[PDB]
Amino acid sequence: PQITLWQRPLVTIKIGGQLKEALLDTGADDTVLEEMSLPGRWKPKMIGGIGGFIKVRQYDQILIEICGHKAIGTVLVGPTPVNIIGRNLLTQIGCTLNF
Amino acid sequence: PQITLWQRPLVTIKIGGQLKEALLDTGADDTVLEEMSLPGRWKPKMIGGIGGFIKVRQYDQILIEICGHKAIGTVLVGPTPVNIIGRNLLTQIGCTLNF
Ligand SMILES: NC(=O)c1ccc(S(=O)(=O)N(Cc2ccc(C(F)(F)F)cc2)[C@H]2CNC[C@@H]2N(Cc2ccc(C(F)(F)F)cc2)S(=O)(=O)c2ccc(C(N)=O)cc2)cc1
Ligand SMILES: [Cl-]
Ligand SMILES: [Cl-]
Repeated sequence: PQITLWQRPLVTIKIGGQLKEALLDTGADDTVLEEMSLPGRWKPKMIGGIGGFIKVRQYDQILIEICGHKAIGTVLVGPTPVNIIGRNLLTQIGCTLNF
Repeated sequence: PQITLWQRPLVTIKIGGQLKEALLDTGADDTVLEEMSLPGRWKPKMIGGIGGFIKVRQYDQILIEICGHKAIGTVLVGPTPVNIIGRNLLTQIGCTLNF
């Protein structure tokens, strides 16, 4: 796809067999999803946002599909304003910025 | 240009006679810069995300040069940890997401 930015770049993802809406956010280093259940063990992670640093749960090697493109990578789970697909998975699906 | 997301998409901008480094951020609705002086009227606003909200000053119809591209729009000013170019100005330089 070519996605313009006149509206928020909201796309459908699939994780855990479920469809969700998520934002493609080139300013996010990481992928951060709203509270959900994921398999396996998690590790602690601190992330810095606009308002401060917060604790999230880090899950590694998770299957996730983004606009139909398959990815397997790290997913953080915590109190985020919206599901965010950040650069760790945008790089996997081959996303670039162009102007 | 075609900008990779292996690293943060950092570029040089010029605003108010100052050269600054800023993040091209598709998850930000509006542009947010670190504390600086700008001309004209402003109004307060709150913006938020992980970690909570911050108060910013909203200036409209500001000129910014981004990679040689001149773009006019709203700039929010406040205690952001990084200078952010948001969608409101990315559209003006014809920036898209591509995968
Ligand atoms: N309403 C607006 O005009 C607006 C709202 C929020 C922001 S933002 O400043 O929160 N922002 C830019 C930003 C902030 C901080 C960083 C830092 F990592 F360097 F600290 C980098 C970039 C947001 C857009 N890109 C990321 C950042 N966050 C996500 C976010 C917030 C609010 C919205 C919403 F839809 F509600 F408006 C969407 C997206 S963040 O701050 O929550 C964040 C999240 C994850 C990570 C990470 N490491 O993966 C980092 C930061 C900008 C404009
Ligand atoms: Cl990853
Ligand atoms: Cl366009």
